Parts: sequence; C-alpha cells; structure tokens
Amino acid sequence: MLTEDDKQLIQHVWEKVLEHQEDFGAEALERMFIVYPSTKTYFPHFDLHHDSEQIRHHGKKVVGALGDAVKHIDNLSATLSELSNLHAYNLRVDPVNFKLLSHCFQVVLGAHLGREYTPQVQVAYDKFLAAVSAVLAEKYR
Amino acid sequence: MLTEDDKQLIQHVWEKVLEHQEDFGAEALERMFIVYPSTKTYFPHFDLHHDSEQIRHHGKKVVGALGDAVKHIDNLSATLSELSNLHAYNLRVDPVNFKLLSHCFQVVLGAHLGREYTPQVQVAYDKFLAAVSAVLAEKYR
Amino acid sequence: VHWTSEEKQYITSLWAKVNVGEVGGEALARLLIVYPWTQRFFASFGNLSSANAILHNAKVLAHGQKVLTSFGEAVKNLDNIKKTFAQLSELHCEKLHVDPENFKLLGNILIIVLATHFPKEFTPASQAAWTKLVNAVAHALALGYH
Amino acid sequence: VHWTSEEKQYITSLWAKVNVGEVGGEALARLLIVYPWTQRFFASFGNLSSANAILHNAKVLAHGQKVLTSFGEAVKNLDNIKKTFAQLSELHCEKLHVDPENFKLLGNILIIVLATHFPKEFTPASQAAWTKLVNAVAHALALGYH
Ligand code: HEM
Ligand code: HEM
Ligand code: HEM
Ligand code: HEM
Repeated sequence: MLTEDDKQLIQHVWEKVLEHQEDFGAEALERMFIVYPSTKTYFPHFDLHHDSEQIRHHGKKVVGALGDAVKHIDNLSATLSELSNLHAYNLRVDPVNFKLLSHCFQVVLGAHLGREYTPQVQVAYDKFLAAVSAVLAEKYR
Repeated sequence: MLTEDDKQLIQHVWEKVLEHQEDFGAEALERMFIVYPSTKTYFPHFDLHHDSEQIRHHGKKVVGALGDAVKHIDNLSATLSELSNLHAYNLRVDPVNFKLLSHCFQVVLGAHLGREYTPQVQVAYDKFLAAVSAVLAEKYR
Repeated sequence: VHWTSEEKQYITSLWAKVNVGEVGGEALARLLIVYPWTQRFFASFGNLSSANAILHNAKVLAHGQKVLTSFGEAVKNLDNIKKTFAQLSELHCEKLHVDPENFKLLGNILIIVLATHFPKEFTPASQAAWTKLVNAVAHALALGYH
Repeated sequence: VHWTSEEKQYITSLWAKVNVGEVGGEALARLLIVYPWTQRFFASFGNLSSANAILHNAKVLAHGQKVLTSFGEAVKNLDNIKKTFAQLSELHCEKLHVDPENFKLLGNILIIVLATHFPKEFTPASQAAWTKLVNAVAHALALGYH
C-alpha cells in the first residue's frame, strides 16, 4: 500500500502541480493523444490542436480530480465514485488507457522535476496512479 | 464488486471442485505448465511429469486456498496475507502469471461443467479469480 | 510461427467438429459480458444492457459467427496467418482503433468456449496448440499498430 | 516498422547526448524498484533489499549500462531491429524465461528517464518516436516466443 513516505513524496511534488493545473493536465493529455493516437477517439467532440481551450480546461479537470484523490487517498473508491461510473458506464474507457494516461502523466512529472523525479518518487506516483486507475475501472468488476 | 448472484454461482460450481481438489488443482497446474512453459521455472524442485505426487499435492493446496478465499470473500486481503507475502517476497511471482493460472483454472472449470459454464458463471469466476490475484500481488504495491 | 504436424492436427481435427455459429455467438457474447468496455465498439448493435440481453442479441450472434469464420481462415492456412489478416488488421487498427489487448482477451475467451464444447478432446496439449493459434491471429491483427 | 526522417532525427539527435552509463543504471534500478518481481532474475547481483541498496548496487548499474548500450544498437540500425535482437531474444525467452510484458515495462521506464534528462528536447513528438523505438525493441525480443 501507499506508505507515509510515499504520501509525503507525492504531496511535495503535487503542490507544484496545483500551481499550474491547466499546463500539467494539458501536457499529459497531449502526450497521450500524440504518442497513443487511438486514445483521441474518445474525444471526437474536442478540438485536439495544441493548447486548444477544450484540452486546457479538461486538463485542469483531470488534475483537479487527481488532487482530490491525493486528499482522500484512504477513501479513493468513495471519493471517485461519480467518476468511476462516468468512465465505465458512460464513456466505456478501455482499462489499458488508464495506464497510458498514468504513464504520460509520469512523463510530464519527469520532464518538470528532472533530477528530483527519483526512483522513490516514481514508485510513489506509480502506486498512486495505479490505485486511482483501479478505482476508475472498478465498475467493470 | 462480486454480487450475491456471483457468489451463489461461484458456490454452486465450487462444491463440485471440493470433491476432487487434487484432480482439479493438478489439471489447472498442468495446463499452465504445458501451455505457458515459462511458468515451469518457478517449480524446478518439482517432478513435472503428468500426475506426479508433487503436482497433485500442490494442486490440492492451490484449490484449498481458493476455497478459503471463497469462504472469506469479503475479507480477502486478511485471509490471504500469508500467501501474498509468500508469492511476492519469497517466490517473486510475476503478476502476469496469476492471470495465466486463473485462465487455466477457468479452462478446467469449462471442461468439467461444459454447458453449465455459462457467461454468467464465467463473469463470476473472472471477478473472483481477479480479486484473488490482486491480493496475491498487493505486496508489490 | 512454427507448426508441428501434431499441432496442425489438434487444430484441424477439432475445428472440423466446431459449430461456428454457436461457438462464435458464445465467444462474442462473452467478450461483451466479461469485458464490458468492449461494448463501446458495438453501439449500432442495439440492446446490450444486460447479460441476457447480450445473449439474445441477433447482431451480436451474427457478428460472432463472422468472427469465428475468420478464425477458420487461420485454421485453413496455418502458415500464412499474418498475410490472411493484414486487411482486418487495418480495419481494427486504423479504422476502429481497437486496442490490441482486446484481441488477446477474445482469444482467451475462445479457448474457454472450446473447452466447454469439447471436454474430452481439449487436452492440455490441444489447448497449447489452440492457444498458439489465437495468439498468432491476435499478433497478426496487432501488426497494423507495430 | 516504418521510420520517417523526422522520427529518425528525434532518436539519433537525442541519443548522441545520452550518458548511457547514467541512463542505463537509472533504468535498471527503476525496473527493480518499481516492479519488484523483476528482482527474481537478478539473484546473483547481491543486495537488492531496498531502493537505496539497489541504487548503490554496482552490478545493477553495470548491467544497466550494457542494456542501454544494446538499445543503442537499435538506434544505430533502425531498419534492422528485429535482426539485431534475434540473439538476445533467444537468451531472454529460451534461457531466462522473462515474460515479454516486462520488456514493455522497461521501455516505459526508459521513456520516463529520458524525460527527466532532457526536459526541453523530449517534446510529445520526441516521445512518440522514442516510444515507437522501445516498443520495436520489445517486439523484437518477444519474437522468441511467437
Ligand atoms: C488519470 C485517470 C483519469 C482521471 C482522473 C479522469 C478524470 C476525469 C474527469 C474529472 C472528467 C470530467 C471533466 C468534467 O467534469 O468536465 C473526465 C472526463 C472524461 N474523460 Fe477522464 N479521467 C481519466 C482517464 C481517462 C482516460 C484514460 C480516458 C480515455 C482515453 C478518459 C476519457 C474521458 C472523456 C472522453 C471525458 C469526457 C470529458 C468532456 O466531454 O469534456 N479519461 N475524466
Ligand atoms: C490462483 C493463484 C494462486 C494461489 C491461490 C496460490 C496458492 C499457493 C499456496 C496455498 C501455496 C503453498 C502450498 C503449501 O503450503 O504447500 C503456493 C505455493 C507456491 N506457488 Fe502459488 N498460488 C497461486 C499462483 C501461483 C502462480 C501464478 C505461481 C507461478 C507460476 C505460483 C508459484 C508457487 C510456488 C513456486 C509455490 C511453492 C510451492 C512448493 O514449493 O511446494 N503460484 N501457492
Ligand atoms: C482478435 C480476434 C478478432 C477477429 C478474428 C476479428 C474479425 C473481424 C471480422 C472478420 C470483422 C468483419 C465482420 C463483417 O464481415 O461484417 C470484424 C469486425 C469488427 N470487429 Fe473484430 N475481430 C476480432 C477482435 C475484435 C475485438 C477484440 C474487437 C473490440 C472489442 C473487435 C471489434 C470489431 C468491430 C467494431 C467490427 C465492426 C463490425 C460492425 O460494425 O458491424 N473485433 N472483426
Ligand atoms: C526489453 C529491453 C531489454 C534489453 C535491450 C535487454 C538487453 C540485455 C543484454 C544485452 C543482456 C546481456 C548483458 C551482457 O552482455 O552481459 C541482457 C541480460 C539479461 N537480461 Fe535483459 N534486456 C532487456 C530486458 C530485460 C528484462 C525486462 C528482464 C527481466 C526483468 C531482463 C533480464 C535479464 C537477465 C537476467 C540477464 C542476464 C544478465 C546476468 O546474468 O548478468 N532483461 N539483457
């Protein structure tokens, strides 16, 4: 499970993210769309050009949700219930894609922290993002 | 999550398994070893010939553990704690392999139930086996 | 791949007894029921709101028949699978954008279905040959991505 | 695969600046730390009992250097990757029995490491080219199974 050390490493990195929710979120999404083009089919209603209004606003929403996850890390399922129903029942998101976005978010973190994105910080975020992903897909099981 | 219907479908199929724990367990293991030979490297100390004493006795142990899982389905993590530490810390079992054994167990069930292994029964067991697998690998996260 | 005489025999001998319509409908219904996100690709198929609805969905059953007929084209030409599915690879990858992981999931479902239909003949050895088959078909379809 | 001039440039230009020893040690250390079951394959490497122990393990670092040097052989001959890794494919598959899923995990780790080392140059477009690269190497190594 996530240790107290994991949580502290996560929070330290997170307060930086919260300062630029739009930028971070949009970058994670754009890397996913460019590197894994198949994911773009979930957003036909979006103008997917670089820094589009829809990408930036959604990027902020994604980061906001992850932020809420950080706060209620011991109560993930309950906190993301509405979102888990949305992604499973409404959007029918393939579980594989949660891993792709999680990976892209880690790339954004790595690019922004450089030297500071240590193996320990990576482990912490891998655990965190994997936990969030499991919850967003739990309505499939 | 597992519904009451899932649990009833599971139990109905399970009471048949408990009558031949050795046979079922050994068959699941042998299908895994033959279909996915890479898994055999976890058992260098075992004589892996068909129906060997070691395969049959271990097969029974595997089925016994799954049986305990069926009983304490609402308290999986706690019930399989000792086994999760064993598979993660001692055996270092690759998570992918839990899926391979789970799949092979389903094949054994299908072969033995035939017509009775309906899509509903498959869903129930897929959920159950996936839950057990997540617990046996939770010490990695 | 590399097919041995024994493997080819396990495949052709079992396939000759396969009710393609029944097995195909079963495989597709199970894909949609066991891995629900796959329903995303079948919006035009009508009611898929429950396991019972899916099992009674004419289009799902008909489509499953066509899919298993396709697997049959692999069985009939085991040494040229990559070539036989090049076309379908473009469809699933470039047009439908189905993540390749699902090709493996369908293959796994087919293995289980075959086991429910041929308990005596689907020995561990038979399973090994058939698993090699569904994996080769999934690999061929995934080439439209690699 | 199918390499465009732009993709080849993203790969060769970045690789020329890569500290193979540092990046390789980082990639392997992270594999062992982030996906602990992989430690099963490195029993002869000594103490791997903690993240700090792994990061200070000389053999892990040396091995990581050799692994990244191998990736370099893909970079240096982008159109013949399948051929370049045929030998290593036999080693990892027939001798070591490493499940292919781990080849993809290591590739993902390398992408993250490259991002931590080249923030300005590792644009989404650069990432796309490099991901195509690590996936091609993983695919080539997995052929010893298919
Ligand atoms: C890190 C995991 C993810 C989180 C935390 C997350 C969170 C969210 C949130 C909070 C919304 C609602 C935004 C709003 O209310 O305006 C949303 C919408 C959506 N998500 Fe996700 N999501 C995740 C992964 C994914 C993945 C992997 C996909 C598929 C590639 C996806 C596709 C969508 C789509 C299509 C919408 C609809 C948004 C709109 O129409 O504006 N999401 N997500
Ligand atoms: C359905 C998931 C699994 C369950 C419930 C399970 C359960 C068990 C149990 C209860 C034991 C101890 C037997 C005893 O005390 O004698 C055991 C041992 C062991 N398991 Fe698993 N296991 C599972 C999956 C796996 C997988 C996927 C592998 C790797 C391919 C594996 C490899 C081993 C090994 C090597 C041992 C040591 C047994 C001996 O030396 O006799 N297990 N398992
Ligand atoms: C890897 C095993 C598979 C094989 C051999 C296969 C084969 C086929 C074939 C032959 C068709 C054309 C049907 C026709 O002639 O009308 C088709 C269509 C289609 N397939 Fe697959 N398929 C496979 C897996 C999948 C998976 C895993 C998905 C996604 C969950 C999928 C989604 C679709 C869709 C959406 C169509 C379009 C059919 C329509 O719109 O009516 N397929 N497939
Ligand atoms: C897909 C990316 C990978 C590449 C390019 C790669 C490359 C190599 C190379 C070149 C060697 C030989 C080292 C030497 O010359 O001494 C090697 C050895 C080895 N690799 Fe990999 N490898 C990869 C992934 C993996 C993975 C994912 C694992 C398992 C977690 C693994 C486990 C091993 C082991 C156990 C050895 C033996 C080294 C020893 O015993 O000292 N490799 N690899």
